Amino acid sequence: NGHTGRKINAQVFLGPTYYQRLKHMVDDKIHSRARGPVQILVRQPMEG
DNA sequence: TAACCGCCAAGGGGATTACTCCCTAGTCTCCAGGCACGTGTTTTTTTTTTTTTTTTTTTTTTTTTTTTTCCTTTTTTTTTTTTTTTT
Repeated sequence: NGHTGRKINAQVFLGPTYYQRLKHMVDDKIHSRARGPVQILVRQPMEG
């Protein structure tokens, strides 16, 4: 255990694998909006 | 070789005369099928509404989110200014 130091009762499977990162970061996907631009036709919020 | 003619012989039935009889010509008189007139009830034609399939039209196709790229005219005709040549 990390917090207490006790042995884990169930033995665990460990070893090196090969992992790949993906381009879907949260910095490129977070979005928030309170009030902003409106359309010139329907006065609705933007896209994207 | 038997048609035809001449001669002879025989017989069969149509013509003739008379008697009869019976069936039809003629004339009333009653009445009934034959026929003139009217029309029908099936037959064909025409509408009428439906039926049944084919064809055409129209509308539809789960939602949300994030990046680029290209384009957002173009040739073709008409006009208008400019430049060069000539008298």
